[PDB]
Amino acid sequence: PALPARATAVVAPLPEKNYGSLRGGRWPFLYDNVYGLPVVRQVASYGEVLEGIRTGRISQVLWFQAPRAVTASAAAPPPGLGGPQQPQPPPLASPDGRCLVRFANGQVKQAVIPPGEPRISQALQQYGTAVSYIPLEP
Amino acid sequence: SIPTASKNQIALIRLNWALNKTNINTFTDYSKRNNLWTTQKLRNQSKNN
Repeated sequence: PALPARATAVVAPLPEKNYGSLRGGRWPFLYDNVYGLPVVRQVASYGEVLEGIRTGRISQVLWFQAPRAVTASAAAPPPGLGGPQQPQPPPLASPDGRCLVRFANGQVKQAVIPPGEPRISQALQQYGTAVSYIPLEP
Repeated sequence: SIPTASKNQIALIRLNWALNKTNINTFTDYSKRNNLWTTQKLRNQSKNN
């Protein structure tokens, strides 16, 4: 079993960018530090996503999630009345609106869309574009 | 889970709830629903006197 590669060099960060919707883009690599996974670096705006939904160029839209603290669930008396420990509340949708857009040509971009925006919600309900929630990482 | 003072307080609330659940709080002997059925008793107590 070969060890993973280990190279080292001097690199120059890219110039920073302002896409209007997001800012950043100085990571010069194609992969990240903790995980060895490719980084998405194309950004899709709001009107762009709306048109891509209307004209069928978009297939699946995925949101990230968040843990939803235990005190703020209503399915059992509050923890503090001393009952048995209830398992765990379901997770929320991402409050920050971080989203991944998957096209029909295989492209994958990111975007910021608030869950519950009127136009996008109506579009997703009408055109039946697949909507998913990305599970939480361990 | 929770401290002991919480358990004492919960025990006292359970005591109150239980004492209410026995359906004895509406009984007042000076009622009218009471004096409707104990009129003959007092009448015969007075005529037996």
